[PDB]
Amino acid sequence: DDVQASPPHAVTGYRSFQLGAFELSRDEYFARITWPAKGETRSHLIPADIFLRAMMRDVAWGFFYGWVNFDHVIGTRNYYGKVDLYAGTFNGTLKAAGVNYTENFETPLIMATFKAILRDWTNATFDPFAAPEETGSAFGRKNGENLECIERFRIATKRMPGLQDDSPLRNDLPVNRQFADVSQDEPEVHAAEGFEGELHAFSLFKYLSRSDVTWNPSVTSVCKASLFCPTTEEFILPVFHGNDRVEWFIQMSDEIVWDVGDKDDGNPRARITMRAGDVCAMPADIRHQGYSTKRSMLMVWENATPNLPHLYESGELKPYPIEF
Amino acid sequence: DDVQASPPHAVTGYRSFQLGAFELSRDEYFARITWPAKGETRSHLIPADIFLRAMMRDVAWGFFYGWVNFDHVIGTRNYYGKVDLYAGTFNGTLKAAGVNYTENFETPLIMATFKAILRDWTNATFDPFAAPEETGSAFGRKNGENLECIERFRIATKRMPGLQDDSPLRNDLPVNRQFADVSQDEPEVHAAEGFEGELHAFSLFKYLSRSDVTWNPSVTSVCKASLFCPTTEEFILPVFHGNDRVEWFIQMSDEIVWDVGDKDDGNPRARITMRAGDVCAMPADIRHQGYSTKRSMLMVWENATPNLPHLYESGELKPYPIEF
Amino acid sequence: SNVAVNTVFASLDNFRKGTVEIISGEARHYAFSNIFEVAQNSKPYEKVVVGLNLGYVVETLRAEGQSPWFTAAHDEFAIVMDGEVRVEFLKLDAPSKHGEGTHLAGELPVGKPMGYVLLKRGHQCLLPAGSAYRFEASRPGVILQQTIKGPLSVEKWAEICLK
Amino acid sequence: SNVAVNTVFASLDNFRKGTVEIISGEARHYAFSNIFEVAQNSKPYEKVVVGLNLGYVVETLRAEGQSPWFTAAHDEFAIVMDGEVRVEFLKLDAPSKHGEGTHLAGELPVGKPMGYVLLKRGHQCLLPAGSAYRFEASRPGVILQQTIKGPLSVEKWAEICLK
Ligand SMILES: N#Cc1ccc(O)cc1
Ligand SMILES: N#Cc1ccc(O)cc1
Repeated sequence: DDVQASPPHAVTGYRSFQLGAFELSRDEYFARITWPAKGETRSHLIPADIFLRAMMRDVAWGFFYGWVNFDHVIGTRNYYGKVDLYAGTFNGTLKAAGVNYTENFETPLIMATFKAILRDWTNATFDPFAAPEETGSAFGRKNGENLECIERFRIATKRMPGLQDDSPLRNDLPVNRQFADVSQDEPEVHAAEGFEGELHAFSLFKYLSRSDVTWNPSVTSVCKASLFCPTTEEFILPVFHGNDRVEWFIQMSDEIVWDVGDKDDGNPRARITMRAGDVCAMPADIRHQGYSTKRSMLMVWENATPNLPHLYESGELKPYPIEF
Repeated sequence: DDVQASPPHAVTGYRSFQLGAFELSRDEYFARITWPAKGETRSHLIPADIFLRAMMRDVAWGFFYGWVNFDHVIGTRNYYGKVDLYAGTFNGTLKAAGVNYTENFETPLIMATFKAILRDWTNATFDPFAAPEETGSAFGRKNGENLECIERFRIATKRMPGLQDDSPLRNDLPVNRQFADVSQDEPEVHAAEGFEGELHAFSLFKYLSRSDVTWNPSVTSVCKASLFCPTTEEFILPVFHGNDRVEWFIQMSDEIVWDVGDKDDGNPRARITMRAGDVCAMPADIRHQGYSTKRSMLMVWENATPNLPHLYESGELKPYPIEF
Repeated sequence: SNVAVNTVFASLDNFRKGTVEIISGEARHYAFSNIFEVAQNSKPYEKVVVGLNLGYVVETLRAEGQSPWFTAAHDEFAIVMDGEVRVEFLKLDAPSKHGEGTHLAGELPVGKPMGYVLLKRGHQCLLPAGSAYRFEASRPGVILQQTIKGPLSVEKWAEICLK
Repeated sequence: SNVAVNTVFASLDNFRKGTVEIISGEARHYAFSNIFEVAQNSKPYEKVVVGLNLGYVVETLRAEGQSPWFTAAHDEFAIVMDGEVRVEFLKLDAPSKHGEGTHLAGELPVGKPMGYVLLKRGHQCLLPAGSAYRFEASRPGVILQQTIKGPLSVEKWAEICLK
């Protein structure tokens, strides 16, 4: 859809953007969001690096599921064809004071606007998909582009990586510095005569060790609706996520810490430390955010069944998966 | 006092510290604080850069006035001889949940511990007093020290800078890049013979223009207990200050935006944008944090009369200074 | 000074279960287990469900010795999380065409041999639909299997998850 | 593209007041004002209070022409925020020994001249206790004075603050 964008700003070098009643602009340090509420224009600042990492995830994930929060004021709720953009709406205090605003959007329009924002606000010196130790600053005046980091083209996984008609392995990528000790050996495949290329196996740890992005579940095996979506996590999950289905985490290397709270209240429910080999169900009625000091291998196990929202709303699926 | 420190960690290179029931440690990305509440150990991660900047202020200001909040969990409260260290106690939700804890310390013991933490946790690469654009990373493993930055010292103002035996001027300091356009002209002092050095005047703007730290109110004129404490602000005030008395801000250059919240809740109350020449009272019952895109010049006006807090605590004085 | 990189992997011989710290509610809700503890306390090749989502399963297998021949009507996948497994593949003459979940293929499956794969830790292979496959393990290891709840899947949540 | 640095200062001829957005509460309690707007709407050297803290005050004065002679029992301070102001000093033979706040020193103050100081924008001078002093401005200017509430201090909060 048609993006509403201004001329580059005379001082900062950046364009402001309009999306329905929202105004998005950035300066040398902050993204700034404005919106109407009770007759006045309301504003909110978010540090530009925090903002960009968050929007980068929202764009790469296609708005994910449930509530993707940039911070405790700004967020989106994917409605699977339409996406709500909200400010303070899911914030007890702002909501009670009636200074919040929400507006609904056809996915392609908000997506186009968002891609355009990343393009414009991401300088050549900053990669929104990387951990801080891996990249430069998002701060300062407009200064080049980083298309290569924000437009990562990916062949979708049909079955498994490495298959001929499928998503490629990563032998042409450097091992990340925090996985430099991980074996790079491939499994041995021994095809019986007349069966060359009928058997398939690759090194998942090697494949992960060569991941060039953080907090990005990517499909590595497909069993009907069941998807294995491993990802390498460093620093902090760039958003806090409000769930709308049960999620499963299997921690494969190192450790991650999850703050788990009330989707609406924000009230603490649990603090989960996941170590190598741990398996955890994240319930459909919480929100959470992860912390991973060392780049670690996390398996996110997804379920791509279309009527999930119906199942949870109906009561066919409880907020937590297992009674025992 | 006698700090309780561990040996350096075999991997991170950092020491950990014990202050009463509080344990304070850091790794490559996060400072970690644990404490007892509701029959168990509770924990909280804060990015090492954010933590160090806040700790730096609390130590330079000798714990300041009232509440100094590192973030929405950890903070200290000055009793002017004794200091509380807390986790969650001034967060309405955490307190409601009963996971908060407060412990009381003699000022010398906590100050010695905080100074040791600052010294142990600040790498040669990181200036906890500067803006993010003025310094490097606080992340990674132990790597040198930055005594020159964490152990700044300048003479306390007695009456006014530039006077005999008083606090110095800054003619020996470079003009900060973001004040490069500020006049360096002094005022003309024409003394009448027999009266040399009896008249005193300097360029406050020149003075601030050469300030080598951010968010650090510093006395430039003393009128009984009335103190003028200007400072140069960039990025975000590294803490949320909770008032124990009334203060006033006078914006002298550019702009700063203040989030104003409840002192005891942390709950939003107002958003104040202060432009050049603006004058604002910050009531004794709020907390606040500022945002300044360009390094700006701010006058912070304090009343240093002793025992003021009791008058506010008791209700004898209203939280706001003036009825009209 | 220390510049070493240590990617911590666990094993049957050496693992440390994480922790669920409850502030409010019940640890039950998080179905929290650890695949190494699980394999450590299970029979060889018992397919222990450690994740269940609308009938899709993640199973943990203790690889020790030689498994039964397995088969399914749809694709499955195996990740070797510890040890070293050899996987033998037969292309069945008469593959299961309908149904879900791994099934016993029988003592002597009828079909051409396709070959085998040698999986070490961190390695993944496809278990193609309409094939029979068998696991070989000289030393105790751990296999993660992605599949669908079937006749062989064992549920024992109260035994394996925090409560 | 742009690498210029423009430190924004305001003046009588050019000023833009900020804003108080309320979520819960009253703008009133912030006593929010702008010194340049206050000087623009005030008599010459009318000591307008823009800050009050339990007896201590910050006064805004519109510098235009010559002020009366002022004096006080305790130190005071002036900062020039707009224009040029020349401050004359007089070491009185009989300084005020008691009381607070700036008082009128009279038409013909008795004492030895001490000299003068020239204050442009951003300059600050000491107004030493027991001296008398006065301001001279060819061009309209603005002075901030740090002192104590006295007989000259003018309060007009409902006029200068956001309601
Ligand atoms: N929820 C959620 C989530 C998203 C990305 C990721 O890498 C891990 C967890
Ligand atoms: N209150 C308060 C405060 C503390 C430091 C600073 O730079 C500005 C305001």
